[PDB]
Amino acid sequence: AVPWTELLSLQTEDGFWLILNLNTNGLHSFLKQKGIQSLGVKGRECLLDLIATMLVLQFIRTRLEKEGIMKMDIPWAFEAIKQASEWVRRTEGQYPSICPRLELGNDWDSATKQLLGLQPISTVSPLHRVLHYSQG
Amino acid sequence: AVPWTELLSLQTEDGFWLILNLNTNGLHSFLKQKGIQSLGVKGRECLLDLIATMLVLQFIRTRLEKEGIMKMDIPWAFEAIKQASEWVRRTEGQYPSICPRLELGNDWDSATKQLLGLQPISTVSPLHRVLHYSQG
Amino acid sequence: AVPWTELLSLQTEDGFWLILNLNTNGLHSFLKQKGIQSLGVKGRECLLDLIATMLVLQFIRTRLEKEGIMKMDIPWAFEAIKQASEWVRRTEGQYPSICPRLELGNDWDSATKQLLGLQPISTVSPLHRVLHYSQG
Amino acid sequence: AVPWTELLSLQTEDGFWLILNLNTNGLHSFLKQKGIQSLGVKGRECLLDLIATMLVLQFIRTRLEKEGIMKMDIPWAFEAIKQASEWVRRTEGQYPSICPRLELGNDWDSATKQLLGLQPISTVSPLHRVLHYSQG
Amino acid sequence: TYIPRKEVEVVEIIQATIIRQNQALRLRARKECWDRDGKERVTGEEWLVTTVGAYLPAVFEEVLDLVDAVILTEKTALHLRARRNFRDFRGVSRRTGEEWLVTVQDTEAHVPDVHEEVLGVVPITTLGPHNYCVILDPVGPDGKNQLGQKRVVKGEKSFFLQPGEQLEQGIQDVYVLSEQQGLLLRALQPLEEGEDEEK
Amino acid sequence: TYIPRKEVEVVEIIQATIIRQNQALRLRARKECWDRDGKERVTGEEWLVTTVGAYLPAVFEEVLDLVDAVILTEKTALHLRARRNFRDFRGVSRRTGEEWLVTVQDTEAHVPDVHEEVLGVVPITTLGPHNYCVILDPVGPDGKNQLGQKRVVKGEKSFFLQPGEQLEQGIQDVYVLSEQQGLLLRALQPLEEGEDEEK
Repeated sequence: AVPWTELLSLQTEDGFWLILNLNTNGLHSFLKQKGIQSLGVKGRECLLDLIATMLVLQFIRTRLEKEGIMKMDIPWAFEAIKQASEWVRRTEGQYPSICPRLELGNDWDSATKQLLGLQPISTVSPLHRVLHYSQG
Repeated sequence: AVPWTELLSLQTEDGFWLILNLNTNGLHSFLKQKGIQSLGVKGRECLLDLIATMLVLQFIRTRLEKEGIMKMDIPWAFEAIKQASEWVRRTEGQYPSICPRLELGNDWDSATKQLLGLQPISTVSPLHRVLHYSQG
Repeated sequence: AVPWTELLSLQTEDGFWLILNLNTNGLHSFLKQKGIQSLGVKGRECLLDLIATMLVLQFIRTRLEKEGIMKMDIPWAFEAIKQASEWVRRTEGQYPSICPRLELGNDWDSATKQLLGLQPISTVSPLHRVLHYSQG
Repeated sequence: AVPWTELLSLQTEDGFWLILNLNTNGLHSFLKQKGIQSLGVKGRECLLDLIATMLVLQFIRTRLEKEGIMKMDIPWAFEAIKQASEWVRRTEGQYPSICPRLELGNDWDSATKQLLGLQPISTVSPLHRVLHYSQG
Repeated sequence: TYIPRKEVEVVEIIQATIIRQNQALRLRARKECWDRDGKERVTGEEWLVTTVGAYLPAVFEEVLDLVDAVILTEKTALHLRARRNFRDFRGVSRRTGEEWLVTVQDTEAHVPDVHEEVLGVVPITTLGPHNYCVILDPVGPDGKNQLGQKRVVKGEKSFFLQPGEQLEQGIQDVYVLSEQQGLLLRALQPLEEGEDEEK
Repeated sequence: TYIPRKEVEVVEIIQATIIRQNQALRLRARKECWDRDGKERVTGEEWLVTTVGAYLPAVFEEVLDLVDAVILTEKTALHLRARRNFRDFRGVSRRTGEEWLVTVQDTEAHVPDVHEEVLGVVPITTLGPHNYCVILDPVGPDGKNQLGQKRVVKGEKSFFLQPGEQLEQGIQDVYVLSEQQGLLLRALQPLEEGEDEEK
C-alpha cells in the first residue's frame, strides 16, 4: 500500500521522473565512479532522468505483477504512464547500450530490476555497494 | 471462495492480465535467468502479459473444474473471458514453442499447470526454485 | 524538510545565488589559497556567484533525487530555477575548466557534489580541509 | 543578527563609510607605522575611507556568503550598496597596489579578508599585531 | 550441447524471434560492426530485417520491436514523411522532411521503413457524375504545391488528396437547371468561356 | 584490457556519445590543442562535430550538448543572426550582427552553427489571386532595407518576409468594382499611371 497520490505529486512538468526506498546518494556515487561526467551536464541530467524514470516504471511494474497483471501504455494514472512511455520511447534511442557501459545490466529489465533490489546479484559484479551500503 | 470482484478490478484497459498466490519475484528471476531480455522491452512485456494471462486462465479453469465444469469463450465475467480469449488467440502465434525454450512446459497446459503449483514436478526439471523459494 | 520559503527569500536581484550547511569561511580560505585574486575583483565575484549558484543547484538536485526525480529548466519555484538556469548557461562559458584549475573536481557534477559533502573524497586530493575543518 | 538599521545610520553624506568588531586604534597605529602620512592629509583620509568602505563591504559579503549568496551592485539597502560601489569603482584607480605597499594583502579580497579576521594569517607576515592586540 | 571452458564465460542465454509474413524486425547496432547482409553499421544506427521465420539476434544487435506492414486497398493510400536522405523501395531519391503517398500501384502491402514516418492513411476522394470539388493549394507539374491558388475538379473521378492539398468546402454537387431557372454570377478576373462556338 | 603502471594514474573512465543522423555535437576546448580534423583551437573555443555514430571525446574536449538540425519545409525558412566573422556552409562571408534567411533551395535540413543564432522560423507569406500586400521597409538590390519606404506586392506570389521587412496591415484583398461602383482616392505625390494607352 505505497502512497499513490504522493507518486502523482512527483510527476515532473516535462513528463519524466523516499517512497522509492533506494540509496540515492550511493547510486550517485556509483554512477560518478563509472564516469558519467563525460557526457556534458545536459547529457548527465538527461541520463539520470531516464534511469530514474525506468526505475519508477520497474517499481510500478513489479507492484502490478505482484497483483498479477515500452508497453506500459487503472484510470487514476493512465495519463502519467502514457506521457512517461512517450518520453522514454523517444529518449532511449540517444543512449544505446548505456546499461552495460555504466555496469548496471544487459538491458533495461536487468538493470532496473537489479537496481530495484528484488533479485539477488552475483558476486563477480560490482553491484554490491549499491544495495548493501544502505544497510548500515 | 476467492475474491471475484477484485479479479474484475484487475482487468487491464487492453484486454489482458496477491490473490493469484504465486511467487512473482522468483518467477521474474527465473525468466530473467532463462534470458528473456533478448526479445526487446516490448517483446518482454508482451510475453510477460501472455504468461500472466494464461496463468490467470489456468487458475480460473482449475477453479471451474474443481466445481465440475483457447476455448474459454457465469454471466458476471463473460465479457472479460471473451476479450481475454480474443487477445490470447491472436498473441500466441507470435511466440511458438516459447514454453519449452523458457523451460516451463511442453505446451500451455503443462507450463501454466506446473507454474500454478497444483501438480508435482519431476526432479530433473529446473522448476524447483519457483514453487519452493516462496516456502521460506 | 529544509526551509523552502527562506530559500525563496535568498533569490538575488539579478538571478543568481546557514541553510546550505557548509563551511563558507573555510571554503573562502581554500579558494584564496588556490589563487582566485588573479581574476580581478569582478571576476572573483562572478566566479564565487557561479560556484554558489551551482552548489545550491546540486543541493536541490540531491534533494529531488532523494525524492526520486544545465537541464533544471513544482510550481512554487519554477521561475527562480528558470532564471538560474538562464544565468548559469550564459556565465559558464567564460570560465572553462575552472573546476580542475581551482581543484574542486573534473566537471561541475564532481566539483559541486564533492563540495556538497554527500560523497566521500579520496585521500590524495587536497579537498579534506573543507569538509573536516567544520567538524571542530 | 547584526544591527542593520544602525548600519544604515552610519551611511556618510558622500557615499562612503563598534558594530564592525575590529581594533581601530591598533589599525591606525599599523597604518601610521607603514607610513601613510606621505600622501597628504587629503590623500590619507581618502585612503582611510576606501579601506573602511572595503572592510564594511567584505564584512557584509562574508555575512551574505554565510547565508549562501566591484560587483556588489535585499531591498532595504540597495541604494547604499549601489552608491558605495559607484564610489569605490571610481576611487580605487587613484591607488593601484596600495594593499601590498601598506602590507595588508595582494588584492582587496586578501587585504580586507585578512583584516576582517575570519581567516588565519601566516607567521612571516607583520599582520599579527592587528588581530591579537585587541585580545588583551 | 555446450562443453564449458575456464577462460570462456557464458554471459546470457539469448532467444530468437519469430517473423511471420508481412512483418519485419527493427534492431539497432551496439557497436561498429557488419550486419548479416554484409553492410557496415555505426553505433545507434537502426535498420530492418525482412526474412521470414526464426531470426536470431547477433551479439551487437539490440532487437527493438516488430514492424508489421500496412495493407493498401484501392480506397486507401499511405502518407509518409522522410526522416533523412535515402532511397525507398521503388528507387527514387528522397530529401529530409519530404512527404509523399504510396498506393496500390506501387505495392499491395508496405512495411514502414525506419527512414520514414507513418503520418496517416489517406482515404480516397471519389466524385460522382453529379459532383465537383475545388482543391486548395494543388500540386503542379513540379511536384510542389501552388500556394494560394485553386483547382476545380468535375465529373466522375476518384483521387487522393496529395500532401498539401485540401478541399475548400468538400464534395459539392453541380448546379442543374431547367428553363424556369437561372443563375446570377459575377466575375472576379478577366475570363473567357467558349461553351458554344462563340466566345 | 588495461595493465596498470606505477607512474601512470587512471583519472577517470570517460564515455563516448552517440550521434545519429541530422545531429551534431557541441564541444569546447580545454587547452591549446588540435582537434580531430587537424585544426588549432584556443581555450574556451567551441565548435561542432558532424560524424554519425559513436563519438569519443578527447582529453581536452569538454562535450557540451547535442545540436539537432532544423527541417526546412517549403512553407518555412530560418532566420539567423551571425555571432562573429565567419563563412557558413554555402561559402559567403558574414559580418557580426548580420541577419539572413535560409530556405529549402539552400538545404533541406540545417544544423545551427555555433557562430550563428536561431532567431525564429519564418512562415511563408502567400498571396492569392485576389490579394495584395504592402511591405514596410523593403530590402533593395544592395541587400539593405530602405527605411521609411514601402513596396506594394500584388498577384499570386508566395514569399518570405526578409529580416527587417514587415506587412503594413496584413494580407489585403484587392478592390473589385462593377459599373455601379466607384472609388474616390487622392494623390499624395506627383504620379503617373498608364492603365490605358494614354497617361
